Amino acid sequence: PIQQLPMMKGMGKDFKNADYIDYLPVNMLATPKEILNSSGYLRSFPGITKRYDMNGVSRGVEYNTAQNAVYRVCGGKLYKGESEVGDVAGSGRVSMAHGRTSQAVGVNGQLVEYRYDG
Amino acid sequence: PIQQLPMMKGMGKDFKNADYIDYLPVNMLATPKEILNSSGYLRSFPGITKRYDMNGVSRGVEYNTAQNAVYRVCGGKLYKGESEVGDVAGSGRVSMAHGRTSQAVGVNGQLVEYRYDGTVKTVSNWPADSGFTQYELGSVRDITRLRGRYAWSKDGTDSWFITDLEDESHPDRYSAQYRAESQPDGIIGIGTWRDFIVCFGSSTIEYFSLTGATTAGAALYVAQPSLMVQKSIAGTYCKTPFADSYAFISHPATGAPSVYIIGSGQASPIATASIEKIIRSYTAEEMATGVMETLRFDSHELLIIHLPRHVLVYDASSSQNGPQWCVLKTGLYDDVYRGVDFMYEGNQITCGDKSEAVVGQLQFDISSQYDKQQEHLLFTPLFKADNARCFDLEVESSTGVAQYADRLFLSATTDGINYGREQMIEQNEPFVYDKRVLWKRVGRIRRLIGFKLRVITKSPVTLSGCQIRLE
Amino acid sequence: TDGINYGREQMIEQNEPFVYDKRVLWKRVGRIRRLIGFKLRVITKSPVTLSGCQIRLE
Amino acid sequence: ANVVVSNPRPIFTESRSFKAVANGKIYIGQIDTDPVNPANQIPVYIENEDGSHVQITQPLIINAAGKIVYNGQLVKIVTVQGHSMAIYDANGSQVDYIANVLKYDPDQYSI
Amino acid sequence: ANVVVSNPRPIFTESRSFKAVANGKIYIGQIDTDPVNPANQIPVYIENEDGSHVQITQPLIINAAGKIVYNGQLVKIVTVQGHSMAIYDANGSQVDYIANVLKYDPDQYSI
Amino acid sequence: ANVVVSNPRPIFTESRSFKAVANGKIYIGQIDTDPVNPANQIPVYIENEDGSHVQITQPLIINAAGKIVYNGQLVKIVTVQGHSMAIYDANGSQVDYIANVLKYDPDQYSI
Amino acid sequence: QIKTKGDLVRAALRKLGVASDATLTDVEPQSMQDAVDDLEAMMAEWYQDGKGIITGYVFSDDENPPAEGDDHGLRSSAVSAVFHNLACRIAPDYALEATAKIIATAKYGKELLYKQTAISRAKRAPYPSRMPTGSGNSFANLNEWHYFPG
Amino acid sequence: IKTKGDLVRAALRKLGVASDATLTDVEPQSMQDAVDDLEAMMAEWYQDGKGIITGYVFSDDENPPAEGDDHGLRSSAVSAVFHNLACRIAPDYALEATAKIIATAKYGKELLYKQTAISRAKRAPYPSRMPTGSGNSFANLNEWHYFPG
Amino acid sequence: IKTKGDLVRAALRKLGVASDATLTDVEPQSMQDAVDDLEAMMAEWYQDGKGIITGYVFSDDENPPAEGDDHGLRSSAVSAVFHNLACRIAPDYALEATAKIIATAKYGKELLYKQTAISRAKRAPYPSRMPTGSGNSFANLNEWHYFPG
Repeated sequence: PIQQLPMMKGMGKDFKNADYIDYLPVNMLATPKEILNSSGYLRSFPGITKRYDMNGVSRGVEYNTAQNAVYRVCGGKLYKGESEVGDVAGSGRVSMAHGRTSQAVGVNGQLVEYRYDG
Repeated sequence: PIQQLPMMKGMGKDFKNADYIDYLPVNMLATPKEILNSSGYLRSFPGITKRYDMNGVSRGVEYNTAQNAVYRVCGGKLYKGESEVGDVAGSGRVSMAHGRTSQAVGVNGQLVEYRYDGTVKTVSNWPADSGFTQYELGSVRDITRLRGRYAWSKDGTDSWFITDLEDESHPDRYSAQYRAESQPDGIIGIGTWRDFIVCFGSSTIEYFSLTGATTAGAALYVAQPSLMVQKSIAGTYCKTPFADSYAFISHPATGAPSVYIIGSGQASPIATASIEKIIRSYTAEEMATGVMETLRFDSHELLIIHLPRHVLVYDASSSQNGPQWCVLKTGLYDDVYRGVDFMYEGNQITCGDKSEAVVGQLQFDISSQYDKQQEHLLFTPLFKADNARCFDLEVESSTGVAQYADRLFLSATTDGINYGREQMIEQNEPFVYDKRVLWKRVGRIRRLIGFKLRVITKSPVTLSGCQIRLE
Repeated sequence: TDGINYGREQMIEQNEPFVYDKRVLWKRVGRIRRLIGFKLRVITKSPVTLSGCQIRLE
Repeated sequence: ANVVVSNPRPIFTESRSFKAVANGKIYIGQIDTDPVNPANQIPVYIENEDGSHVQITQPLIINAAGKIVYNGQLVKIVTVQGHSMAIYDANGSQVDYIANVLKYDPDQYSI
Repeated sequence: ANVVVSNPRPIFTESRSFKAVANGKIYIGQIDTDPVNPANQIPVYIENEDGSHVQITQPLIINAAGKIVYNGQLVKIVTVQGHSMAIYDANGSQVDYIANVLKYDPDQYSI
Repeated sequence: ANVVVSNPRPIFTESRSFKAVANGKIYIGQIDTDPVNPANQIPVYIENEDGSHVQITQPLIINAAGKIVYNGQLVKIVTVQGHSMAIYDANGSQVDYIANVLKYDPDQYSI
Repeated sequence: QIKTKGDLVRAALRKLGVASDATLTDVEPQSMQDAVDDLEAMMAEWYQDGKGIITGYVFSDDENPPAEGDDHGLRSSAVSAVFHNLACRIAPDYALEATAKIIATAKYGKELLYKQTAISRAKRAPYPSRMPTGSGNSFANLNEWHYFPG
Repeated sequence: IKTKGDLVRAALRKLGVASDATLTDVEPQSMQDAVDDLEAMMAEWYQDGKGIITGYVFSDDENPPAEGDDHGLRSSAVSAVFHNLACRIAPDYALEATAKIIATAKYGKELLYKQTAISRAKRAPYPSRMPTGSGNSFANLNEWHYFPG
Repeated sequence: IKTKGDLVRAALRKLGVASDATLTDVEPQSMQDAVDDLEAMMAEWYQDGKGIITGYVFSDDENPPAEGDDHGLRSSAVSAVFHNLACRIAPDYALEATAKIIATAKYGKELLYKQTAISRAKRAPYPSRMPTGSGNSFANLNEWHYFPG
C-alpha cells in the first residue's frame, strides 16, 4: 500500500501547552508545480553571498523610482546603491519615502530630506 | 496499458540551479481542438518567405487606419507598403502613432510628423511672437494619438504633452502640460486604451480622460484614480494591446519582472515560474530593450515577446489548462527568432527581419524561413515509472505537404537534463497522407524518462496525441 | 512516536556532487505502533529540492 | 621527440558490442541535422599519400574491419569543416548518431 | 580539407588482450599528477545535442564496447585541453596512466 | 571545454578483418622507402612518463591487444624525424604501409 | 551472431525487452557485468565438473578480466538454450518475471542440451563377477570362464 | 518465400508488429534481431544433425554484409519455420502470439519431423546369437548364425 | 563471486532490494544482517557434518572486523547459495521472492545435495551370519562366516 506523505506543513504537539501545533517547514518554500507523482515540491530558500561591505547594520530599504536606484540606510550612512550619499543619525529602524526632488528618511523624530544635489 | 503523454508543455530539471523548469515547446503552437483521440494538436509556426527587399533592419510597424495601408520603418528609411515615403534618422527602435492628417514616428527624441502630402514637420514650441504659452518640450520618448491630438512624454520626466487641434505641429495653445504625479515615477511609455490616455510610469500606471473643458487654460485631461494599476513597464517598448487591454512586463521597481495583463485596474500575472525565471535571467539594460507585440491568426491570439536572447510567445486561446508559452527560434542552434514586427495587411501577414534588410510574409504551407531549415522541438513531461517497460510510442502526424521525406530525431532522457541516443524516424513523406510515426521497443524506464521530439524540416509538422504502451 | 521528541537520527545521502539521478531511499523504517512523524533535517551549502514523500505502509 | 607513431585509419565498431561494423555506411552532413538529405550533405574528399585531394561518391563504405574503403584499398577521408555523422550498419539500422564532431588532421602542418 | 572524419566515440580496449574494458573506469586530472585523488580531478563535461555542457562525476564508466557511457547511453565527453587519463577495469587493476594526452599528438613539432 | 576525451594510445588492427596483429612487427623507416631494409631504418626512441627518451631496437613488437610493448610494458614510440610506418603481421604480410605518416619531415623542415 | 558472454547477456535482456537495441533507454554496463556474473554462476551450477550438463562452455579467467568479451565457446545449437535461459534468471533482478513462451523455450533448450549427454551415458554395465562364459565361447578353453567386471 | 528477409517479414506480419495491413514498416533493428533469432532457432532444431533436419543453410554472417539472404528451406517447411520464428520473437515486443499461431507452429513442427521420424524408424538387425534356420543357403555356406551388428 | 559480500549483494539484487539496475546502494545494516542470515543458513544446512556439505567456511566473526569476507564455497554452488539467501531474507523487507527465485533455490539445493547423496548411498556389509560359499579361498583360510559390521 504505497501511501504518500505531505511535507508542506508538519504537525505535532507542544510540550508546554499540550496543544497540537503546526511544525512549519524551515528554510523551505513550497512550490505548487505538478512534479512527478505529487502536486508540489519543496525548494530551499536562496542563499546569501556578500556583494560588498557597508557601514553598520541595515535599518531600511527603499527603491527610489525617481533615480531608478535603490537607497539603503545602513548604520549611520545613507548609502545609495554602493556609494555613500549622506550622514544619518540614530540607531533604530527608520522609514523612508523617496521623492522626485529629494530622498528623505524619517529619523530621530524629524523628517530629514537628502536633496539630490547634495 | 496504452497511456497518453501530453506535449503542450515539457518539463525537466535545470542543471545550474538544480530546479525543475518547464521545457517549452519550440516553434510549436498548441491548438485546443478535439483531434482523433486527443484534446489538442501541436502545430508548427508558419514559415517566412521574402516578399520584397527593404533598406536596413526593421524598427517598427503600425497599420495606418487613415490610409488603410501599413507603414513600416526599416533601417534609416520609412516605407509605406512597397514605396518609400520619407527619410527617418536614427538606428534604434521607433514608436509611431498614425494620424488622419499625418503619419508620425517619434525618433531621436523628437516627434517627427510625415504629412500625407509629402512635407515633413517636427514638433516645436509656438513662435515667441505668436503669444501662446511656451513650454519646455525636452526629448520625446513615446507617442500616441487620441481624438486628433498627439500625446508624447518628455524623456526622463513624468510630464506628457498634447498637440493643438488646428496646427498639429506645435503643442496645444494654452493647456499642453500634464503630469503623472500620483507617484514620483517617470513615464516609461504612453499609449491609448479606449478613450483613455494611459501613462506607464516606472512604478505606476495612470489613466487620463478628456474633461471637455471649454475655457482657455483649463486642463483638458484629468486623472482617473479609480483605474490606476500599481505596476509598471520594464522598458519603453515592453507594452502592447492584447485582448482589449495592455499586457506588459513588470518593472523591477515593484519586484521581479513578470508578464502581466491589466484588468479592471488590476494586474493579473500570466507568466509561469519558468517564464519569469527566464525574464529574470536578463540584466536591467538588456531587458529594457525588449519589445513585445500582439499577433493574431487562425484561432491563436499570440503575445510575442522579443527578448535579446529569447522570443517568448503566449497563446491566449491555448491557455485552457494554464499559461502556454512557446519559445520561437531561428536556425539549428539557439539563435534568436529573426521575424520581428508582425502585422496583418490585406490577405497575408508580413514581418520584418532583425538581421537582414528584408521583409517576410508568413506562409502557412511551409515552415522554412527565407528558404532555410528550422528546428521544431517537443518535450514530454517527466513521469515516474519504476521497473516498467514501454514498447509502442506513436505520435499522429499530418503527412504529405513536405518536400523530402524528412525525419525526426526521437530521444529519451533518464535524469531530465541530458539525453540519450537520437533515434531517426520518418515523420513526413512527400505526398503520402496516411503515414504513422511509430517506434517500438523503447525500453525499460528505470526511474524516470522524458522524450524529446526534434524535427528538422522545411515543411509544416503537425504532431497530435502521443500514446505510449507502458506495459 | 508522540509528536514532541524524536528518535535516532539516520544519515542518508541527499545530494551527490554532479550526479543527477540519485534517489533518497530508506528501507526498513519499522513498525508504526500508535503514531509516527518523520523529520527530514539537511545540513548543506547547496540547494535542496525535496519532492513528494513516498512511504510503503505495508 | 618530434614525431610519435600512431595508427591512422580510425576503426568503427558498434555501440553495445565490440564486433565491428561490416559493410555498413557512414554519412556526413551539416551540424546538427539529418546527414541523409543531399541538401544537408557536405562534400568529403580522399587524401591520398601524394596529397592529391579528390572528391568521392557520398555514401562511405566500411570493410569488415571497421575502416573506410574505396575501390578495395583503404583510404583516408577528409571533410571541409565540422560535420555530423550517422553511422549505419549493413542492414540499415543506425549504429549511432552525433550532431557535432571536430578532429583536425595532425598531418600537413607544412601547408 | 583540414578535418578528418574519424571514429567519433573513442575506443578503450585493454592492454593485455583485445577486448573492451566492460564497466571500466577513467579518471581525468591535472598534468603529470595522479587523477584518482579527488583534488587532482579536473572538470569533465558532456556535450549533449543542445550544445550545453553538463558536468558529471569523474569516474566515467566504460561499456562493453569500449565507449564512454553515462547513466544511460553514449555521450560526447569533453574536457579542456590538458587531460590526464587512468583506465581502471572493474576488478580494480590498471590499464593506462597516460600523463599528458597532449603529448600524444602525432605532430609534437606544432606544440 | 574544448577537446573531446579520446584514447590517445594507438591500437593496431588488421586491415581486412577485425583482429589485433598479435605478435606483429612495426618497421619505422626513412621517408618514401621500404622500412624492411636495415639501412632504411631510423632510430626510434621511447618516451617515458617523466620524459626520459631512450633508444631501442628497430623491429618493434606488438602484444596480443595491438598496443606496442617493450619488456611486457606499454610504451610510446617517438622519432626525431618524420618516418614511414610499415606494419607486418606475425605470419608475415604487409597488412599496412604508409609512404609518409605525417606528410612532412619535421627534422629538415625545422629550419 | 552471439559469440561473446556479453552478446549472450545483452541478447537475453533483449528477449526480456529491457535494453534490446533500437531502445531509447539502455541499462548500465555495471548491470551487464553483473548479469554476466549470473550467467557464469548458472553455468557453474549446471556443469558440476564431469557429471553435470556439458555444453562446451569456457569459464572466465584473470588473464582476460572482461568476462563479457570472452568467447563463450558454446556449441552452435546450444546458444539458443542459454539464450532463452538466463532470461528467467534475470527476470526477478528487474522484477519482471518471464513470459510463458520464454519459460517453455528454456525448458526445451535445456532438454535438448542434455539429450545427447543422456544418450551417451547409458553404457549398460558389464557382466558381474559371477556370470560364467558358456561352453559356446572358445575362451572357455583359455581358462577365462567367469566374467571379469571393473 | 525464398529469402530470410521474407521469412522474418512474414513472422513479423503474423505478430502484427510490422505489416502493410497495419501500415508499419519493418524496423532494420527488428530485421536483424529476428533474423538472428531465426538463426538460433534453426541451429537448435538442427542440433548438429541428430535432431530435426529441414535443409536450412546457416550463412556464417562473417564474410557477408548480413546473414539474412537466401535459405535452403524446403518449400513445404516455410510456413512452419516462420510461424515458429514469430512465436519465438513474440516476447521481444512484449506481445504474445495468438493461439492460432501456436497451434500452427505445433502442426508445422510435427509435419517437419514426420518424414525424418519415418526415415529413422528402421529396425535393428538380428542379435549375434540368433541362428539361421536349416532352410537357408548360408547354412551350406557355413554362415549359420547371423552377422553381429 | 569469491567473497561473502558478493554473495549477499547478489542475493539483494535478485530479491530486488538494492541493485545498480534499480539505482539503489546497499545499506550497511542490510549488508551485515543478511550476511548474518547467510551464516545461520549455512550452519543449518551443514548440520555439523551430517547434513549437506558445500565447502563453506564459518569465519568466526570474533577476531575479524566482520564475518563477511571470502568463502570456501565451491564455484558450482554459488547460484544456489545466493538464491536461497535471497529467499530467506525476503520476509525481512516484507517482500516475497518471485516464484522463479523459489524454483531456482529448490533446484540448486537438490543439485548441491545430489553428489553427497550419491556418495552416501554406499551399501551395508553382509550380515554377520552370512557364510562364504564352498568356492572361496577364505573357505580354506578358515574365515567362513563373513566379518561382522
